[PDB]
Amino acid sequence: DDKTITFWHNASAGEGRQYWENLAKSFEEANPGTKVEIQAIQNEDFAGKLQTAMQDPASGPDVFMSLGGAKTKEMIDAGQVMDLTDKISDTVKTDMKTTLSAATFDGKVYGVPVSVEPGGMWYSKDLFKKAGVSDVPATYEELLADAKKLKDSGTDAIALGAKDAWPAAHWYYWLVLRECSPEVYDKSVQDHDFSNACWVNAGKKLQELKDLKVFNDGFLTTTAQQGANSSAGLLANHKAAMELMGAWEPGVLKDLTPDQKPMADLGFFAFPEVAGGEGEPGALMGGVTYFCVNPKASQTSIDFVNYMGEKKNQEDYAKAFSTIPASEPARAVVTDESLKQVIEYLDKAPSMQLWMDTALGTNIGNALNAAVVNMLSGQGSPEDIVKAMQDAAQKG
Ligand SMILES: OC[C@@H]1O[C@@H](O[C@H]2[C@H](O[C@@H]3CO[C@@H](O[C@@H]4CO[C@@H](O)[C@H](O)[C@H]4O)[C@H](O)[C@H]3O)OC[C@@H](O)[C@@H]2O)[C@H](O)[C@H]1O
Repeated sequence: DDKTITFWHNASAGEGRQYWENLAKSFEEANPGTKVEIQAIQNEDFAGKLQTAMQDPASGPDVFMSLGGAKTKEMIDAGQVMDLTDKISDTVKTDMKTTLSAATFDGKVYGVPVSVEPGGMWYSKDLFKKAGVSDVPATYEELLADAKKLKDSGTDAIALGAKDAWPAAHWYYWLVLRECSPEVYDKSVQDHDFSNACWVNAGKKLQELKDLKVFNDGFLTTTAQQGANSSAGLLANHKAAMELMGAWEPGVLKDLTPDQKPMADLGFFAFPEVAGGEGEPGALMGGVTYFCVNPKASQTSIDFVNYMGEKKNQEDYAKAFSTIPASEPARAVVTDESLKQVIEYLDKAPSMQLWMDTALGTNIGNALNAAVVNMLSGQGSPEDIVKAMQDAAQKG
């Protein structure tokens, strides 16, 4: 059946999970005969099942969340993603111009975005004040100093979902972005060249954080978003002072609070500048969530991804996920004070890089993320991290 489509997403939080249910039925009532069969998938399994299912597109999902960056390009090159350049709506083209560049490859659009989520530090304002930190750290040393004060204050300074690998790696990403010059960074991503001292230095700076032992005790067995004891859950329940995460954070937090309501004292501050770093000041790194269409899918799928781009639907998305919607007009409904900061910093930032692992691809990304965890477990060095990236890069 054409008008029956298979829809894959990663919304495991209650409110966002329900948004998709309500969106599907809304699309089903406006387009009688259509049927959207939804599959909710935990984020850490998403890349695995998508790549596994799409090696035979005939029996894969019709509409699915993209993996992003080079990971999207891997699927595009493999013939697993449909060109939507001449298929996206005038609404999507107009309202979502800036986020559309993240789904644009070789001058061709391969998805409809729904949110833009820059990275940064999310923290408890109350835990900070309870440690004598009345001002956000502007530099990396200040951040280390503040973590010391939090540790003395009895609380774990930094929640880290190291079992999922990438949340730990995010500290390495940001440090590389801050240490390496914009060109060294660009060419390193484009050419997979990690020979510059940038990459070791960033690993060394991160090793210093590790040696302070200011993480939550079970960080190696802690996931990012699963349960009250996840790194996000620790922040939500004030068991930890902060964590380094994408702007999906407030929506994840409001799912893990004891009342499942928005975290009352959530604040945001950009990743600190690094003294002696050649990185461009104020350089953003983040994500852009968009949805792709199976090359073997019907027009019904196309009508569905464009339906997401609708301003009303984008706003309900912003409310349900407590995030920044991809649609510019839809951003008018954002009320979370920490998010309105991020939107402000978004409009006046020079660049926004994608996540480092998603920008380097599956092979390099997974190698890098694992290597960081190895170094953090004491079973690795900053040099091993770079060695791991170079090793995986041989495959492509
Ligand atoms: O390739 C897909 C997937 O991404 C990899 O993790 C990423 C990471 O993905 C983000 C993580 O968290 C998600 O936030 C969700 C938002 O709304 C809630 O309903 C929900 O339950 C949360 O899971 C988010 O949407 C993803 O974009 O982002 C940064 C990367 O460094 C990292 O690779 C996983 O390995 C892979 O399975």
